[PDB]
Amino acid sequence: AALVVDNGSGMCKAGFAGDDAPRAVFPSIVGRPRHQGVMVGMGQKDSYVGDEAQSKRGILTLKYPIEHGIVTNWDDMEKIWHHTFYNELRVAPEEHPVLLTEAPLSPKANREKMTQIMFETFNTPAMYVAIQAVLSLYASGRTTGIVMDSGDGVTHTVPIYEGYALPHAILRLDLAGRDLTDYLMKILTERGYSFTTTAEREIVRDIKEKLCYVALDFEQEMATAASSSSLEKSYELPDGQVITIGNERFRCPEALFQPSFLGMESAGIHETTFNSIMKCDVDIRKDLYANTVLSGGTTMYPGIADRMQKEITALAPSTMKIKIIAPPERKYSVWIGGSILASLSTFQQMWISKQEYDESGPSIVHRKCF
Amino acid sequence: AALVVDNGSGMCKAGFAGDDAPRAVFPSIVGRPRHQGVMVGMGQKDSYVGDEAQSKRGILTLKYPIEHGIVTNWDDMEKIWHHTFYNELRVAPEEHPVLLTEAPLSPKANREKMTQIMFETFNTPAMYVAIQAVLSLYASGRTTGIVMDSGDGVTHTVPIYEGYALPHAILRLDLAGRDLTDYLMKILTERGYSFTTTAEREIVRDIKEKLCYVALDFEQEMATAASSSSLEKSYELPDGQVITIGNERFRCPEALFQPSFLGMESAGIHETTFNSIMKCDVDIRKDLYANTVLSGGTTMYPGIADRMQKEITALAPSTMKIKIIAPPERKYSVWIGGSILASLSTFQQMWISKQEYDESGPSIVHRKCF
Amino acid sequence: AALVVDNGSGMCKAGFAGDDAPRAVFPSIVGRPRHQGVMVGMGQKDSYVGDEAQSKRGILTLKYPIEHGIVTNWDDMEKIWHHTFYNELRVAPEEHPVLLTEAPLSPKANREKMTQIMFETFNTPAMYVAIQAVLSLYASGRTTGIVMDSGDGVTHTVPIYEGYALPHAILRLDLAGRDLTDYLMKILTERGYSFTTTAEREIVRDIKEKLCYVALDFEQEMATAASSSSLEKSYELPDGQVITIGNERFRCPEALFQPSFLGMESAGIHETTFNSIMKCDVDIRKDLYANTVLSGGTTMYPGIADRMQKEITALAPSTMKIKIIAPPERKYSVWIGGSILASLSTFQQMWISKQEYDESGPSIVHRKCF
Amino acid sequence: AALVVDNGSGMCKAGFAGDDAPRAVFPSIVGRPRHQGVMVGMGQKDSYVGDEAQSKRGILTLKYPIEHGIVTNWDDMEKIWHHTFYNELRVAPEEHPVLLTEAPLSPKANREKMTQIMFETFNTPAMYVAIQAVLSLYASGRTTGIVMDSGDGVTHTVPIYEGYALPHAILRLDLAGRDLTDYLMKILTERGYSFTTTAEREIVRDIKEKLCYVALDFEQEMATAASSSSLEKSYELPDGQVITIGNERFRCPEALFQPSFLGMESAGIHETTFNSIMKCDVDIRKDLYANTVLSGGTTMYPGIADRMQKEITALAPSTMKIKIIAPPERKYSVWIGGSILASLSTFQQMWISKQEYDESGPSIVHRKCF
Amino acid sequence: AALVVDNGSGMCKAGFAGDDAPRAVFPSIVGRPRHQGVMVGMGQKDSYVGDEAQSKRGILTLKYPIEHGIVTNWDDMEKIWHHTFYNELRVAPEEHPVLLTEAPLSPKANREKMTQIMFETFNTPAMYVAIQAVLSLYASGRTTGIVMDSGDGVTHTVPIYEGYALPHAILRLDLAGRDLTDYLMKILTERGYSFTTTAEREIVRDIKEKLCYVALDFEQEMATAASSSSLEKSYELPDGQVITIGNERFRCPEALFQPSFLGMESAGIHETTFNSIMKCDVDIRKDLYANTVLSGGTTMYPGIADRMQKEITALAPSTMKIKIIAPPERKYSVWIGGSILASLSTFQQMWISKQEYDESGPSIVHRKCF
Ligand SMILES: Nc1ncnc2c1ncn2[C@@H]1O[C@H](COP(=O)(O)OP(=O)(O)O)[C@@H](O)[C@H]1O
Ligand SMILES: Nc1ncnc2c1ncn2[C@@H]1O[C@H](COP(=O)(O)OP(=O)(O)O)[C@@H](O)[C@H]1O
Ligand SMILES: Nc1ncnc2c1ncn2[C@@H]1O[C@H](COP(=O)(O)OP(=O)(O)O)[C@@H](O)[C@H]1O
Ligand SMILES: Nc1ncnc2c1ncn2[C@@H]1O[C@H](COP(=O)(O)OP(=O)(O)O)[C@@H](O)[C@H]1O
Ligand SMILES: Nc1ncnc2c1ncn2[C@@H]1O[C@H](COP(=O)(O)OP(=O)(O)O)[C@@H](O)[C@H]1O
Ligand SMILES: [Mg+2]
Ligand SMILES: [Mg+2]
Ligand SMILES: [Mg+2]
Ligand SMILES: [Mg+2]
Ligand SMILES: [Mg+2]
Repeated sequence: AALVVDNGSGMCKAGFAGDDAPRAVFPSIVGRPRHQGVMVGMGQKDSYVGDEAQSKRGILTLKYPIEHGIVTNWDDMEKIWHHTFYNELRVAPEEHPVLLTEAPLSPKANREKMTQIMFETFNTPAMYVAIQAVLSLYASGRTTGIVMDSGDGVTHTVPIYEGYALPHAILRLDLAGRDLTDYLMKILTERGYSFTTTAEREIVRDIKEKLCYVALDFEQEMATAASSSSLEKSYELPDGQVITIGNERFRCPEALFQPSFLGMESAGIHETTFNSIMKCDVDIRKDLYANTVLSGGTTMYPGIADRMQKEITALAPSTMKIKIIAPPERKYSVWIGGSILASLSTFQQMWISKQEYDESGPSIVHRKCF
Repeated sequence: AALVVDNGSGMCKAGFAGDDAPRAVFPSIVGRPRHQGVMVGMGQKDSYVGDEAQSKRGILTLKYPIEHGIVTNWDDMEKIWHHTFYNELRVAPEEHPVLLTEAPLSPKANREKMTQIMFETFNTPAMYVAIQAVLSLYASGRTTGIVMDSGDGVTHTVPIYEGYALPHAILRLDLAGRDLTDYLMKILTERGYSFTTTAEREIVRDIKEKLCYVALDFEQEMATAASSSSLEKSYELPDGQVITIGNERFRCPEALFQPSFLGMESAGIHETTFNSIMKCDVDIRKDLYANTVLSGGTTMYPGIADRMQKEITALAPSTMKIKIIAPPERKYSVWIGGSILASLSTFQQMWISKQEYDESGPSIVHRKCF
Repeated sequence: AALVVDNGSGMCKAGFAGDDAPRAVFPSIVGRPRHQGVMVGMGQKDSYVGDEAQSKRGILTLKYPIEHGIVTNWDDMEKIWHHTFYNELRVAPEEHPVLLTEAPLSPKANREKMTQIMFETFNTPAMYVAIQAVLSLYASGRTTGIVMDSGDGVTHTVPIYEGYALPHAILRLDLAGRDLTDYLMKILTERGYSFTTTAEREIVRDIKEKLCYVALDFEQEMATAASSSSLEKSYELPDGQVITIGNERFRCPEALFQPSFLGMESAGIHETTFNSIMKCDVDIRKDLYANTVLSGGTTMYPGIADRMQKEITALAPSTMKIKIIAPPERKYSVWIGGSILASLSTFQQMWISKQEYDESGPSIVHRKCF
Repeated sequence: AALVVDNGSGMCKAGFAGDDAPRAVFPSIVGRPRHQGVMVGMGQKDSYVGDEAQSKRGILTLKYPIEHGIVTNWDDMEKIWHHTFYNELRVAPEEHPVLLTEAPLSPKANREKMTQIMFETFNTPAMYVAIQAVLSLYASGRTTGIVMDSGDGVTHTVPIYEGYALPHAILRLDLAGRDLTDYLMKILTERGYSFTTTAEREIVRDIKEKLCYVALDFEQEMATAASSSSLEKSYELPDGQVITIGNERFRCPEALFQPSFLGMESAGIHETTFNSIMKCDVDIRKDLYANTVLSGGTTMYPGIADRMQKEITALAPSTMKIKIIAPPERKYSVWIGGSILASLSTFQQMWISKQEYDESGPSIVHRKCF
Repeated sequence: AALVVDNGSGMCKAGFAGDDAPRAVFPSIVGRPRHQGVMVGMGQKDSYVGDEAQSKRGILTLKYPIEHGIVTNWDDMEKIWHHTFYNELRVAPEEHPVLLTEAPLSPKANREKMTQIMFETFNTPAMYVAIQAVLSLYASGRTTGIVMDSGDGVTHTVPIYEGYALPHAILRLDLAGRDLTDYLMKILTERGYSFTTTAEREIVRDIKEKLCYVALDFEQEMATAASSSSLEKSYELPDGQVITIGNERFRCPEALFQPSFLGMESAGIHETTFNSIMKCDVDIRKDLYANTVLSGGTTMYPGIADRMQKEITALAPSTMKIKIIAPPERKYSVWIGGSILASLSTFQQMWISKQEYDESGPSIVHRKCF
């Protein structure tokens, strides 16, 4: 069987081709102790990865090796891949081909380093690197649609028509889940709550995933939150302290549609999707309007599909049928797509084997790369 | 039964001899993908022909193998004939004789290549190549008349008297439907509408076929369009956008009567018909005036028969009876004529069989050729 | 009943003996197609005769089998006789005796070929060949007179006295209707009108028969035409074009009296008649002067009898009574005479039967031949 | 000195009497701009004449004021005469008598308009209009011969004997160089070459003058061209494109001997010359056979004298000596003859002066007119 | 003196007629603050134009009022014209006539709005709107040539012959400098460089103008860049960071010759120029080949003239002399031409005065408009 590994900026999803869900989903973090050990006989490791770093985060500094979809620390990336293969999946990487994923418009050194590490450090027999938007389209059983994938690092709108990608129409919004976490940390100071460490950043991400939602009309929701108090929710911190948040619940996700809240000049995700559709030929825009596919963890806010539908309907001509496809499993769509791709009989010929890599080099790794 | 195939520059009309209408009418286009395919398992063919190329035109480059009645790409012409025989008519070309059509004054290599392809690629038992104007005269049940056939590539005026052709009086105007489509594309830029790709050219051809008409008096119509706004019509693009056109509606067909709008030096279709009549003997001009037969898709503009009548009446002596015959089925007249010709008992002896072609060669294909 | 057939260079007049007018009068022409037929199922014959050749003359080359009274094409002459017997009179030539006509001083091979064709091709029971001038004298009920017969091919003056012909006084002027048609074609170029084809020659003959007349005094008429414009007439061509002719109207017939207009050296018809009278014995000239009989289509110009009277009065002694007999039916006089001759009880013994022709041969055909 | 101006349908030849060659030979064309001028300060004239119209023909519509020897536009004819006098010869027309030329059997309004324009627009002191065939006979130093002059507009056969013209034997064939140019344009479409504009007509005329020739035996030459490829020649178009022509080289001039190629009913130039000789008296035919003089630019095809000799020898009795006189300067024979005529002391009394024209009018201009 | 204002999509060039260079050349941008001002007493304007917007671009959003040659914001266009007249030229627009420029095939509402604004907002006495290609031809001292003008918005090929425009042969390529800037931004992400804001777009345009060049052979240059490292150049960002670019230097301008790099279907600038030449009459193509004039800032890449020469030589017949005219001042050619045009004595009559505009309206503004 083949291994499917979706490495995002925030979470790593690993599993076996043919399955319907990732077997191992864990934070893509490396934690290192920031205090001196004083007790003899303690199994104090030098670093912690994933959930073990998340459970000991009180005495650790946590670092993401991937930032804005770009690997900034390849040693920590190798640590995370080692943890994936040996601790999470508990398999030998030299026995299975590995399907990895990457975002469009990424540096070529990224894919080249991934291939070099997979072939020289883990000694995988075969290997492939697929584009995440194409996999998200595989997961929904479509060959036409514009995929809006927003994870932890970056957001991308990729239009595909009848299996053909339109790379000139691909748009990138450098704003995703981690920026929303930082913005929530910033606006929680207005209520006197102070989160500053990396562990507190993990706490704020938990708050965001539990309590934040997308308002259908932002100004009406602001007026509602200012008038009464029915939007206030409570959250218990790990030390038993209880915080209460009101309009922040919908002010954090609103930065997805108004990036000026983050001091950014770019347009929201709705205008990004619309502009990506408008860069395509006039004859495919109608099919793209009816197949707008949401993907990633940042699209999991309650009410984001309705808000997206409303905004794109406001931007598009009135005769177009705007249809936002937001499946309940869209947090794993990429991985699911990868699974579907790695189980196709037609795909079993596109693996880059180790012999081809030894005889050609890093130039052969760019297969269906856009 | 015999197969009747009218191959024009724009449309292919195919059917069986004895029928009253073509069974398969489709655009004479070949579409090829201009983007890279990124999805595995998609039935991405190398090329598309006819309506399948028209439905996928968003990701295709469209090419006409025939330009100005001249085949510029014989491989694409064979693709179109294959699509005609196997996908549209769904017959075996080695079982039926084939009646093909050609315009007068065409290169002889055209007919020779057509015969070679029909006898060596499709292995047709018998084959004939008829002149399109004679077929258009068959369709109207006449033996005397001047046929003005204007399709997509070229316009021809062919006078025939009592079944005798006057080849010295045949006139050719290198201006037809595709030139009018290009001119409409050009003059739509005056309103800020930009159509540049081949798919947008198909869109503009649709606009032309739906909204354009021939003004009886051009300057009066221009004054009317400049004064009020009752001539303005709206058209919805495939992406839901709505464009509005005014005088363009009658400025595009006006190039048929004033080719100087296209930068051409030739005379209009009315003066071409009149000059073709005036090259004939004085004793047949009266019968030619009363039997001016319009044929082809470019004669399907509303008001072209009345304008033609008015112009030729202005050119001819006042005692002559100008009568423009414009049947409602004149878009298929050629094909209909071919049908009538291929069902005649007197014609069943004019088929060029494969034995005659093998024993003689390309010299035998010129039968009743003018 | 007997058949009377007057074969002239221009017209064939056929009918039954005893009638007062020819039943079938048609042009003595054979038309052959000069273009290629392109339509299947058309009744395109190989040749056309008479009025059917005249109606289709736009696509035909027209040929007269008789030129200057001499048959130049005996196959076309047989075609014309076949058309006469089967299409015009609609009789069986093997049931009726045939009275044919010939001009005086004609080659003997002409009469011999006529007899051979009538007896071997049409199998007529009896046959006779009469002289046209004697028949013209029969038509006027006279036995004395000088007949001036001018048809399409040749003009002849034949004096007859008390039923006796004076063959030594017979004069021939090789100038008749067809020469006048050619001269009218030539002088119409002075006004910019161009007639060149055989069909246009038929048009010019129609113009001549409708508009030309004989001026009583030629120089006075020329001065009148040069001064004012009251002599100008208009004529509508078959294609609706209108031409205007002035002095040509009387310049074309003037060549009958001044053959030098045609580059001919001979004398006019008046001097020819006078010289023919002066070759006769002095005792019969007075009776010849009073019985000058005009005959043929070329004597049908308005004012030719008055001009003839004036000229012959100027040539003859002042005591002679010049009387020009010009009956209104003199275009058919020959035929009428033939009718009268074929209904005489005294003539029913002069028929050359087929038995006499088989037992004697071509030598018996010269009966009353001069 | 006197001015000699030969105005043909195609070329104007102007010079001074006494010279041996025309000083100014230029195309008889008027060119008018068919596009709008967009640059300020350009010397954009309203019309161009002659070689200046030929050099700017890319942006001009070219018109011949003379068509088939008939002036269809007298304003353009005056433009051409003005260009002749002031730009080409650079003389004052009010100081020299002018000898003009005309074809036989031309409308009288032509000569009258020429005289009116020469006396009222250019104020010439004296003026004469000579027949072109008589001048061509002057150029060869003969008083007996049949001149076959074929230029751009019309062909004429004029027999002259001992200085006497036989106007009744003059024949006109409405087929010359321009018809051959149009026929070459038509038959070049069989090889896919398309020439349609007036500038392209000038290009085709250049092709005809460079590459066309008369085949001695037409069917043998057709067989030779069909078998091998030694008759193929190449020609470089003004834009650098190279066309190749084969049998067309001798199929275009063959229309001079087989006018049915042009859909014409008339006989070839050989049969026209023979028929013109046969209309003359029997005593001068022997001298006419030995003095057949070719004249004009259309007689400049290589091999036309030999073909003419062969055809007329086939038509004439075997005891006659057929001699075709084709001098190498026969393109200018008319002009040369005019020069010789305008330098004769006996001719200095035949000038029509302006006083005679004022006292008599247009009636005096017909001097030796036939 | 007259004012000459060349308003392009990217730069505005303003000056006085008679000068040899524009006095004021500044970016055609309007910048608006995207942050809130917090300091009292700061001269914080509402908007910035030109160089003042370029110097403060760190806190501004920059907008081009012209996009693809089409004015999308007329208020910002008026702001730019006001900045031109009062801040750059420092003149009163009500004292000088203004010569403006426009691209061919532009919407008529563009010229009408320009005239309305110049006559009602700035109250100019006279005004004219010239075509930019004609001005570029004025600047080179020619009346014949095909101008290929590529600026920031659109590329146009306009052939002119002897001062006559051939509007039917004008071609438009919707691809110019701004598309190349966007493509450079896109391909700089392959090296990990991220430029997303409008200020960063200005930075990338600076990089393009400093480091990009046209490779003579693209594949050989790609092989050279892949092998060694001699093509790598460095560029210092405004914050002191240094980026290094290699093949991008010639991959960005290569989109001018291979628009498929941008996902466009159109042909390159070389094929566009060749097709524009081939739409002209055959007689002017030779002069157009020798006078191909480059114009605009997008033609300022090193090596574009040699590449253009090579490509057009490959497309044209081998006997043609391809000559690319690329003067060193071709970035201002249009303006220079305008200067030359506004100083001509012949032009001082083509100004549209305010009285004519008040008495006629927007219909009079179309003078020499094509
Ligand atoms: N229910 C939820 N609501 C809002 N955001 C969520 C939810 N679940 C996950 N996220 C956010 O999704 C982001 C990463 O999700 P994922 O699609 O795995 O991204 P990546 O592929 O970059 O790892 C995180 O920033 C996380 O905060
Ligand atoms: N209703 C219509 N009005 C105007 N033009 C039409 C109409 N229908 C078809 N056409 C034009 O007719 C042209 C081709 O018609 P057709 O006679 O099939 O030509 P061909 O024989 O060359 O294929 C096309 O350019 C199309 O735009
Ligand atoms: N009304 C008329 N006026 C002048 N000529 C006429 C008239 N009718 C007939 N003709 C001429 O008479 C000629 C032939 O008449 P016809 O006596 O039948 O001759 P033929 O006996 O040779 O056939 C024709 O050339 C025709 O032009
Ligand atoms: N060398 C040549 N071969 C064939 N045709 C020629 C040649 N030179 C000239 N011509 C033809 O001669 C014609 C006109 O010649 P010219 O005698 O000047 O006629 P015109 O007197 O009517 O001007 C033109 O149509 C031209 O094509
Ligand atoms: N040296 C250079 N090399 C390449 N491109 C240049 C250079 N200088 C200017 N440009 C480009 O030219 C474009 C605009 O130039 P210009 O001719 O002024 O256009 P416009 O007339 O539309 O303002 C800009 O996109 C700019 O990037
Ligand atoms: Mg992801
Ligand atoms: Mg057709
Ligand atoms: Mg008779
Ligand atoms: Mg001549
Ligand atoms: Mg510009």
